[PDB]
Amino acid sequence: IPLRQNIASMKGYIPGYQPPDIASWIKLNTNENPYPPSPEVVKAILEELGPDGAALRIYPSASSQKLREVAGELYGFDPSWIIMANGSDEVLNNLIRAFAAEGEEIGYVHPSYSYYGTLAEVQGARVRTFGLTGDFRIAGFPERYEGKVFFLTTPNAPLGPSFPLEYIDELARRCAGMLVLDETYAEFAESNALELVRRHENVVVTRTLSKSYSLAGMRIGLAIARPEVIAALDKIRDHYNLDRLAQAACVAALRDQAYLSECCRRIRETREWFTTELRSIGYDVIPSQGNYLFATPPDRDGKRVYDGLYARKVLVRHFSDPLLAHGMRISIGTREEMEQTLAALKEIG
Amino acid sequence: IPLRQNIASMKGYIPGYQPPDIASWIKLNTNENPYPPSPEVVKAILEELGPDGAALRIYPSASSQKLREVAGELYGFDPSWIIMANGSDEVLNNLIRAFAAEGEEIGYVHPSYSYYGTLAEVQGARVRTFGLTGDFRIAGFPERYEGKVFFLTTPNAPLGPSFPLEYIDELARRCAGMLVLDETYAEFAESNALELVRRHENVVVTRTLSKSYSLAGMRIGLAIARPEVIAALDKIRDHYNLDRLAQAACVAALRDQAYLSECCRRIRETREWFTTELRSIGYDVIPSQGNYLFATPPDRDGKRVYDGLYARKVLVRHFSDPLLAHGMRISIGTREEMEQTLAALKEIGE
Ligand SMILES: [Mg+2]
Repeated sequence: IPLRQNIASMKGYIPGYQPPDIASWIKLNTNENPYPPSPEVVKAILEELGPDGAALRIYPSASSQKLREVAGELYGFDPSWIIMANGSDEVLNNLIRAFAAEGEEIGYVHPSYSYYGTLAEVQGARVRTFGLTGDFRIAGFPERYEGKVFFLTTPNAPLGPSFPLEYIDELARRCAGMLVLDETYAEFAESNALELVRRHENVVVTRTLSKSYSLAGMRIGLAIARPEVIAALDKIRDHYNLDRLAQAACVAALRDQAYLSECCRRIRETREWFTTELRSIGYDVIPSQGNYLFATPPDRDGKRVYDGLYARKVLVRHFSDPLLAHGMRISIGTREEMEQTLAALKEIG
Repeated sequence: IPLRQNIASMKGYIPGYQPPDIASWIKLNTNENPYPPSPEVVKAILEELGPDGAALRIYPSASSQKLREVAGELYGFDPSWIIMANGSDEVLNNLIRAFAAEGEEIGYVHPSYSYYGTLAEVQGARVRTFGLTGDFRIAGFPERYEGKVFFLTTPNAPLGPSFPLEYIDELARRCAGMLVLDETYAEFAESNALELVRRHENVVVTRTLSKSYSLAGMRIGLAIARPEVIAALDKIRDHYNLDRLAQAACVAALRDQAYLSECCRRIRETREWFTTELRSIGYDVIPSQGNYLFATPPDRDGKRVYDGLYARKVLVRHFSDPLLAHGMRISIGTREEMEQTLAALKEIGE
């Protein structure tokens, strides 16, 4: 039978290419953490699983309230300002379902997370994108944006820069609707915008454990917003959105801030070292606040270099988007992996 | 807060009541399996996790293709006719998003899974429910149902009976939109309706490992439908909807059919024994094809019995709905737990 027209017409999300066999590869294409999650996460999962996995026959916590209390203490927010999710894509999706009816508009920055658009298409919401200027400010933003939701990836991926808090504050005041600050990479930056959730009423911040907590293999994320917004999101989400092992992992991960800090320290160290090394062989590198770098070879032939890396079993991300085709987004792996990647880049020339 | 009107006005799903500390309780309120999952599942999870959880830093299989291949071999369907999900609620939700635009209608049986309505409310779809007749057929069903999606829980929960394949076939032919056969409890039944996915084009079957495979704490579900339907559902779901441990568990669970069969056999045996014992003390028990029973005491005071069980640390499910208030839905636990429950029921009856 007939699907909704928009569902029939839309094209599914197109991820970056990745070969099925990646065992013998240095994988730097999806911004995954180079280090394992906290040893406390492993213990927590094993302890929840038990000797025969009997605990898995019982439904998990629908509320994930214990996760909200731990997250609440970490960020300094009452638990009613927090909601857990099976990865942050879930909250992005539900924010659209909560605020944008079919036909209404949502917006975001080009380039950023193209999936914001895919989610809009499923809802039937219209999409409007805005580009960035040389000094990384939104170009052509109206006096007042009337879209129902605006998604700002901050720090911005794939480019890397963060937006000054005062500038995001301005954007919040100019948005008639909701401003969603996607802070997927904020743990790698020198600052974040959590304070804006308190300063305004239309600001929402999303976080995920996929990048900074080395749990991309698990789907754990959250959103921080005014209680009224969280209340609406709680009615929309599936009553059971996080399994028992994910809940055990989440609490352990958030509690081990020492490990998180050490991992982020090491990644930032490698990021800055690699930035200088790339520039030493003629590459243009955008200063980054995330766990990746957008680099452009001297000849601006990003695909040529991507092919050279692929031939050497090094996988990075290359965008066909004309705006980004000149370079590539390289995730920051272990220092050893980046030394090998640099060696390959030198051979490629 | 500028919320869509339907979102602002809707009431969030209201689950059955359950106390925080029930470690010393006999829990029979959410149809959870009384037995642990397959030992192969525990092994699979341990292997994927590894000694340091290093594998968890890498994203899972976005496609879950391996799971579809295993499920395909189990059910006799090409993998293109299958889609995996983080619990079947996810596929129920996406079926609504795929076929019912705001303002359009979806329907289901009263009583069944009220969450079908909650999901419809989020979408902004209208909801129409139909009651059942004495012979377990849908009362007042139109000659042709025009709703975009009709959800049929089969076996039906909370009542228990499965709808005969022949009758579901009739419903498929009478539905102008999609007919979704929620087979959450089919592994406990004598038969199922998988064949209808092949016979018709508008039929979809959902399954979950939450009840029959003892993995309610690791929500893994799936849907079987024509490739074109699966294709649409694949564009709607999040690219990463199942974690690495869940993918490991799913393959192991589906492959251990011996364990599944044994668990289902033990549950069916306890179910039938308990059914007989309840009738012997005056209860009316609807013949069930699931892992639960809808039982009504001789005095038709289900809430009194529920309260009596609660006082004795036995938790079942009681519905305030006038149609179901006289009885209760009792999940099937271990034989020992049901003997204790029977003893409690006899005392409450006296
Ligand atoms: Mg006594």
